[PDB]
Amino acid sequence: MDVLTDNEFYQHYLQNSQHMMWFLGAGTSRSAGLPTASDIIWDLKHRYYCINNHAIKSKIQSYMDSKGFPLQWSPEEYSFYFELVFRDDYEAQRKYLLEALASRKVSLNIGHRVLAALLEMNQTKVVFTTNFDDVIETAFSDISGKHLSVYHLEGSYAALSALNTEAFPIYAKIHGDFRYQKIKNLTPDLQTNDREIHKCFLAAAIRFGLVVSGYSGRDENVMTMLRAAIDQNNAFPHGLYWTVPSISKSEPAVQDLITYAQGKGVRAYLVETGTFDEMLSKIWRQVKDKPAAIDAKVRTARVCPVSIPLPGPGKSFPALRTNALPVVTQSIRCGVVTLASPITFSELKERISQKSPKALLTYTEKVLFLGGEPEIRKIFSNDEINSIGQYYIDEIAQSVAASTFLKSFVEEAILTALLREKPILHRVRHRTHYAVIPNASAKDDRFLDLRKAVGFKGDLGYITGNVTNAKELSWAEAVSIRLEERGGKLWIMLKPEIWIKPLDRREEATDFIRSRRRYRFNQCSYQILDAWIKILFGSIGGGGTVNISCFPDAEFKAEFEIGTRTAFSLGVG
Amino acid sequence: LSQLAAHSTIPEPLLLFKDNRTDTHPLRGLSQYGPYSACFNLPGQVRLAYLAPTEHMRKLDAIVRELQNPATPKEATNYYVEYGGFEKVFKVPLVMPQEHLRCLALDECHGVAANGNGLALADKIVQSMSGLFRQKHAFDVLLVYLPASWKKCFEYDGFDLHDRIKAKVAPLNLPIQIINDTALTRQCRANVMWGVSVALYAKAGGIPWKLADWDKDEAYIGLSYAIKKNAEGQEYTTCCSQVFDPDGTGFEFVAYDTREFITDRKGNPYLSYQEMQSVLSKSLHLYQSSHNGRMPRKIFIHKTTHFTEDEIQGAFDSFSSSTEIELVQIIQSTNWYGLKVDGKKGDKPVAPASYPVDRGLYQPLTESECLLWTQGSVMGVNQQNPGQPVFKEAALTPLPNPIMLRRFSGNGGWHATCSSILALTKVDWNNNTLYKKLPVTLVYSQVFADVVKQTPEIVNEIYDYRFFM
DNA sequence: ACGACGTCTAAGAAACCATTAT
RNA sequence: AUAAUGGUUUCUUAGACGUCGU
Ligand SMILES: NC(=O)c1ccc[n+]([C@@H]2O[C@H](COP(=O)([O-])OP(=O)(O)OC[C@H]3O[C@@H](n4cnc5c(N)ncnc54)[C@H](O)[C@@H]3O)[C@@H](O)[C@H]2O)c1
Repeated sequence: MDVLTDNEFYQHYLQNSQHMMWFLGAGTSRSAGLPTASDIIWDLKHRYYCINNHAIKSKIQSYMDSKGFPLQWSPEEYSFYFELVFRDDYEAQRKYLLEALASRKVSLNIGHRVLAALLEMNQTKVVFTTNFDDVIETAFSDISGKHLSVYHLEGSYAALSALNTEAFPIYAKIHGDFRYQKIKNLTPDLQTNDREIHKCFLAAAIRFGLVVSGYSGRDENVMTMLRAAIDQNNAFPHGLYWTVPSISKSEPAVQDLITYAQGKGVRAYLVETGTFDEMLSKIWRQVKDKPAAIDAKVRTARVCPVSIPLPGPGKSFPALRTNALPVVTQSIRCGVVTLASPITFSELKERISQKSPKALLTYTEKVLFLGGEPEIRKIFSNDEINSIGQYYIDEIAQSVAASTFLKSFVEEAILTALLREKPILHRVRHRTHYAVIPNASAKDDRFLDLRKAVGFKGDLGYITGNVTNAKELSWAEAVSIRLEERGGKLWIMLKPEIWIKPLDRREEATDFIRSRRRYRFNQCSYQILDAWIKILFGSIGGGGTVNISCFPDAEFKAEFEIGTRTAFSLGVG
Repeated sequence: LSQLAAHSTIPEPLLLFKDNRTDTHPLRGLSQYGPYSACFNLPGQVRLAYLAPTEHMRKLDAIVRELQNPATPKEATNYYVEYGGFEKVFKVPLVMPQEHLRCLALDECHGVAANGNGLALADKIVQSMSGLFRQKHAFDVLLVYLPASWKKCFEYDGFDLHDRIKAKVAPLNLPIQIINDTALTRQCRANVMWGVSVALYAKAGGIPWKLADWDKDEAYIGLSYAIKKNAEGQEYTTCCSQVFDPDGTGFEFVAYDTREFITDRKGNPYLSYQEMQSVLSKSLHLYQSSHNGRMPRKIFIHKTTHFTEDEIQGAFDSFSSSTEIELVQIIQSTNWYGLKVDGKKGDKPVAPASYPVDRGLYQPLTESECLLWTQGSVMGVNQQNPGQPVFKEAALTPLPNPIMLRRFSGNGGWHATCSSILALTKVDWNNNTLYKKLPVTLVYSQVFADVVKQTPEIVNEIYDYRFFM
């Protein structure tokens, strides 16, 4: 029942980390690209079943169960299935096990780099493992530039002496129960070397505390060594910590080992920290005295900003016409009113609503205005104002992209210039601007084309009227106008719409609007957009540009050079 | 000028059916060739059971009798094909329930109908459904009918009956199909038949179809959020994640709770470095555990919001140092809509085309931004006319609307991203139309977040595909 | 430095209506 | 909730500036 918490196994490792040893496994290498024992087991079992889909796992598992194979997840499948598939072919067995555990992907992850870094500085001294790959060696060599001292079954005979000469760091690869064959069939005294390496583990575990990650308990000699180490007096003085991805799949053999350690008396817990990379990253977070060079190698540095080059113009003809009109103007001149005492945007808006000025205003670090001097002198008494100058706005695209207030200000200057000296109305709904058609003057020739675009079967249509089931409501044809900055350029977005006269009473005409725009398909929408563009900008499609002026007879006006042709593209080749 | 570079079109993805035959039309392919799972006989049969009041049981039975007989489409006849019956399209019989699989909740139904009960209704329903906890090898999918009176309990400023029922039923390992009064109406029987038969086959354990272009080394992840709105002065936010294959199955997902849910109560949908790293590490672990320890060479991550400074670095620190990572944000609202203009044909000048822009068109706007349509004219799927396009959203909008992609990482081109998104659009088995507006990653992340939101405890577990579909 | 509240724009989830593919 | 997703009404979030006090 004594099981530690995720957070409780992070302050203990923070306090004392020098008296800690590790026992890695296959799972710790899984994120590096090398499949674990279970992945090979399913591969061999599928190979015995004869790119194949993994969606038939249950059927082949049931067919395994029918014959009487040991069990699923039982610590017997590895050797059994290896022998069954490869018979007695030793060379083929080596060829297979050297191809799926080769330096193929062998790509390092965050956990391996963190462990190599902790091996660099004198934080972790001895690391044991059952793997026979080069993930830890490669990470240590990359981070440090030196070579680790690896002791395995190739004539080491130095591990136990190394602990005494304190020759850290000490990485000891152990054979276990199945590396290439079984441990039984190694005649040339290689079992004595394994016994010596295991005997070194007793002295190693006498002083240190153990943290086992990525191990399942498959082997038998490893478990016997762990039990023998536990049998030693005051073994693991700092305790034993077995970290698992989840308790629900916590390896009853591992649970039995934890129970035995608790029974004999050992600070042993069954900790759950998720994956290996997660635990190693969280451990790396709370580390003191980190060298500057190491931190660059451990965590991934800043990634370069994304930049995909834009193609050129196209030549195919199923063309695409958008609804955005380019804006060429990039330099305008506005006014600045230096004040004796600074104000806020809310107070400026309230004062604007107080007396109606024939000018536009907005507030930044300095207050900007467009219009006439007497207008601002009406909105601002002569006592408070000191001097009135000018404020250049070069490259309006970047200023609009960066600053938000300038966006709204330029949008309103542009629309005031557009709707000026024209019969079109001006309405606002949720900060969006519209160009509604007046009911009184919806009969002259300037709107005639629009009528032709809203008719049926060549007949003329109506651009203003009253809602059918409403004796108070009325409706007109409008268009929403927006200003958008994209790619360092300014576009005006146009979208035809229908305006209802009482703004608060628009939910009573939803069905009328939906019926009105139901068959406004590609051709009708094309014609409606063309008619609206002709209405707003005067010149019909195909014209280059038209200049629009805001407050033309004023000291601080606004001239714009909006383009009439809408943005389009052609297909490649 | 006003030249928007050059656009390209992604060809309509092909779907794979029984005996590796390819077709772009899902229903037509299912009618001619059959489901993908029929090759190896994955679901042996589809057995149903009922859970509804007796006064409303008969009508439920009626729908089953309609699921094994043909039907003809009365609406949307340009796309929908004739339904042939369950043991003619899916090659597997639809088995009716027996006497012992006709559970009832008679005394407990009309009382909550006349009342406004919330949680107690759901837990009582689940308790009634728990009476068959042992004999769970008698059916594959359950058909549950919530009457038009239970509408009051259905939901009121928060708690959702369907979501909570699905949440309580997921640990019990039994798929559920809920039938309301809408499925027994609409005057177009073929639509309902095609929508329910495919769902029942998928929930039974089948794979109705698959993507034909499956031989790529890629994987796809989606992240979405949902507002919890507890009855207080705060506003919680919850997120989820999934993994998909180039063939587009993705049968599992990780339901992880961001950090220690004791004194956090996050207020914005933005993960920190550690939380993003933990989520992505667990997702990679699940994908490796499902595919025999195989690591993809390239990863696509889709999100509805932008990627902050911590999120990008956490994403880059969850996979290997040799796996290409491409992070994309998908924006559903845009100021562009675009029109189609046909070229000069034989003695015919350029003019606006009749049907709208093609579905797979994509337009580059900025060195990191693109417009993808995923909605528009589609060729080759019309039933009546052989050479006339199909616009699926013609009853709602005259014109299609694009989406935007921001592409916070990567170095490749737009073609791979657009192709992956367009292919992922077409593999939703809960949807009976031709495609969707968004890829299945975002859709499934949203639905998983919506289900996970209505839960008092942490629930750090890995659930199944069909349990929420 | 940095805590409060204003302002602006961009974008999305919740919840309730609506109609069915030239 | 067989589905598709368009509207309407509210609600937030993020970023960017401002004033005050600390
Ligand atoms: N890389 C190798 O050297 C290698 C590879 C395959 C097999 N083997 C052989 O397997 C035999 C037994 O070793 P084993 O017990 O480790 O095999 P195993 O497959 O049973 O170990 C897997 C264990 O690690 C956990 N795990 C899986 N993924 C993880 C992750 N991403 N992070 C943290 N933990 C994760 C699993 O839950 C499991 O408990 C060894 O003798 C060894 O020779 C070795």
